[PDB]
Amino acid sequence: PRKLYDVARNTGAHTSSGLATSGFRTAK
Amino acid sequence: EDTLQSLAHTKATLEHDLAVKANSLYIDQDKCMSMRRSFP
Amino acid sequence: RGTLEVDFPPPLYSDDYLSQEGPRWTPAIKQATRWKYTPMGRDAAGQLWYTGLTNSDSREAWYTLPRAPDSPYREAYARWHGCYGHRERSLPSAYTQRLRETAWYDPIIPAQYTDPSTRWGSVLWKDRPIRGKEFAINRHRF
Amino acid sequence: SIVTDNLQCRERRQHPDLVRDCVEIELLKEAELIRNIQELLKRTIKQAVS
Amino acid sequence: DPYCTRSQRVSESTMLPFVSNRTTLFTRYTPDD
Amino acid sequence: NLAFTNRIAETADAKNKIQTHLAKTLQEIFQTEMTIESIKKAIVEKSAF
Amino acid sequence: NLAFTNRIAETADAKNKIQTHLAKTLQEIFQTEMTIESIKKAIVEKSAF
Amino acid sequence: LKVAQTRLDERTRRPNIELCRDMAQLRLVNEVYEVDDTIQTLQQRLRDA
Amino acid sequence: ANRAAQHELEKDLSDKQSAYRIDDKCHHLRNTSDGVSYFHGVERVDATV
Repeated sequence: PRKLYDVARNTGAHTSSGLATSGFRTAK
Repeated sequence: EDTLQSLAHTKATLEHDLAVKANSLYIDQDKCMSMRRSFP
Repeated sequence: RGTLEVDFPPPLYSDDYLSQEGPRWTPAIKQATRWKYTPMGRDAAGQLWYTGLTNSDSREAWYTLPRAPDSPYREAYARWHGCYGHRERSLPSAYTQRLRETAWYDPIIPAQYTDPSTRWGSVLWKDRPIRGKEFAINRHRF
Repeated sequence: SIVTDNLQCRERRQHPDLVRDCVEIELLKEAELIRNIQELLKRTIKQAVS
Repeated sequence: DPYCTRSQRVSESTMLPFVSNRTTLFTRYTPDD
Repeated sequence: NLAFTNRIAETADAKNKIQTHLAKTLQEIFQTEMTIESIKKAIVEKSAF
Repeated sequence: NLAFTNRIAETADAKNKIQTHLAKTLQEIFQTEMTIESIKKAIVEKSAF
Repeated sequence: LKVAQTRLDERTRRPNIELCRDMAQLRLVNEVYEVDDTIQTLQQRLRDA
Repeated sequence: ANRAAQHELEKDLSDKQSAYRIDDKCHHLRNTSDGVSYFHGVERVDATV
């Protein structure tokens, strides 16, 4: 559940990183 | 006139909400469960 | 004053100033190169890559006509920019500079030299009715 | 004009530093504040000519 | 361990960049929100 | 599969409620338009008096 | 006076159409002068082959 | 003015990167101000008549 | 990597399809249509990225 905890760090209603659970990621 | 423009704003809000929930149902029911029906 | 009779539908347009909010996130601009880290494996290497607008056959003329297989030329942005320039040349330049990124454009949305009215022209020629005296319509443009 | 030029020059950053940090937040806030002030000024000048 | 890293493991793993070309930062939401 | 069934049921309920509210809003808008037209005709008759 | 007014309007519009036709023909002769040289360029490359 | 207003604002719910300042937005806000100025001039002519 | 780059292209296709729906419903709207109403103040806002 490592990625589950990693997404749950940013799971609130705010500007989250590129942390897409499969695939690529935002450059910023 | 004031009440008419407030009602028109709520109409636009509910129409966009209708579109987004219809697409969410379309994904979750049609394109995602075909694989769970298949099960290779 | 006396009794008034009013018959016209619409209101005066500008009223009720509101504390407007703003756009979220940085504007995007075309970059000349980017960076990619492509195989998701233990074998992996990050390389930069030419976005195609720098190395390009940017000038299409009679001398550059035959073209080449290895030449970095993109057909998609070429056709789109051809029709987009065709569209863009019809618009005046004072509105076209709002499509430029850096905000050099005027804070006034209508252009001054196009507009026949005067921007904040304090004078309005107004005429009263007095018996036996002419009512002159449109005294601005004699 | 100065603020939007700042935005394009800072946004063309190299990849291990393209971040959303304290500089971007106050730059966006400054741009919105400028647009708000020069929206208020038109209302003031129209009231003056009336 | 050689098999403790595979493509199916570091394809999942998150500290590595694997970046795309988009710069917009999407937001996530909570069900009670 | 269980979690998918629960999620599909919840969002289908939300879409049905949204469609009912949209129909009510459209009927409200139409009869508000008839109301404001009636006000306009009344103002014209008072002007004649 | 009316006879002169309508005759001036008609002959002025004829002159304006002649203006636009001359502009288009000058653009056309420029374009075909630009394309007459690529034939000679092609002939030189074919001589090399 | 009604038609131009609806044309303007239903391009506000657009997706993320597609929310571009196209020439349509500039042309539509110029339309809104132009038809506004026409409305005030016709109102003043109504009062004078 | 092939499948991830696919998914990026599919997301771009989804955004362009939503933009096509919104702008086509804009463009084929007409005067004397049914869904037109006043909306004061959207020409004041411009939140584009």
